[PDB]
Amino acid sequence: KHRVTLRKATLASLMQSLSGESSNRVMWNDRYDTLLIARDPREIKNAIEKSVTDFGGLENYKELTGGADPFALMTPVAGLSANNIFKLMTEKDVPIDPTSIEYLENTSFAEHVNTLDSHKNYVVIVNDGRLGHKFLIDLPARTAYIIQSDLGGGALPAVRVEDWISRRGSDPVSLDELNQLLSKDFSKMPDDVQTRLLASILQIDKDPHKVDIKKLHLDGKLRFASHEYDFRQFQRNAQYVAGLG
Amino acid sequence: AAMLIKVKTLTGKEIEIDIEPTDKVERIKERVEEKEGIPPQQQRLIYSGKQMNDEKTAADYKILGGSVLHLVLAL
Repeated sequence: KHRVTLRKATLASLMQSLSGESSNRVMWNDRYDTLLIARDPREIKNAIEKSVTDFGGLENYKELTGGADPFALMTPVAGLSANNIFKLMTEKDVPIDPTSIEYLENTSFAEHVNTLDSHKNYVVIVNDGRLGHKFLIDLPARTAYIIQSDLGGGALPAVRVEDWISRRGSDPVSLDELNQLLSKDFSKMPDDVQTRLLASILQIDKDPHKVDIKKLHLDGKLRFASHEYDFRQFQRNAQYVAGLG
Repeated sequence: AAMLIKVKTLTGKEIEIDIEPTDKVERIKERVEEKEGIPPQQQRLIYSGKQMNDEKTAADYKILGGSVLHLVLAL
């Protein structure tokens, strides 16, 4: 239980580095068929600069995007944080493309995690169609943590990943509660049970009152897939991103 | 009548989607999701400077072959 402090330090160090232009663009880039650590801060900026030329300069490109400056330091919506942190955690020498992974559609999450080598770290990538949400469950070698951010347009309020990591990143989640939330039956549980699991697991202040279950899609699919990872690899990927200066 | 549209992100990353004028916006988001791994509710899908109505169609926004929709993945 001094690996928990390593893990916290790595995330902390990672999130703080994102104030750097180069780190920011390398973390959240959306080329997925290539290694995270193969990302080149300056190719990326050239491709940004090309698309701002293509669209009549920055002021015009901004109107087209409804205000979004592509050069700015960003923080990602849920899918983009999910995809990229997934890559950072799981990559060594083979690209992993979170965009083409095979999901479980008819497995129960509890039935899935019982299947896992307790001697390995896993990360689970949850595509939750009830919440319209995508997020990570880190299962280090059982103990669970959530990695996520959120646009804010569904049952859960907006959250920046930097802030999520800061408050929640190193705060273990109840597996039982995870079993319940990632149930097919979750859709059918009582209001107050749904809002409490969502609060407990997914809301930065563990506050039920900031959950709105009217925006749940009761017929949403819940998809997940796991992938083992070497902690040292994760640390290393995060050292490259963080070291970009 | 089939048409190829471009969806371009803030990174300049481009994808081509072959659509029809009758296809709904929600549908276009789902197929972006096939490609990019973003849940439709997590997408800010933008054409002519504004976000698009999920129940409205591509024809509703006068989208044509070659039209570029902007996918912004930032808060």
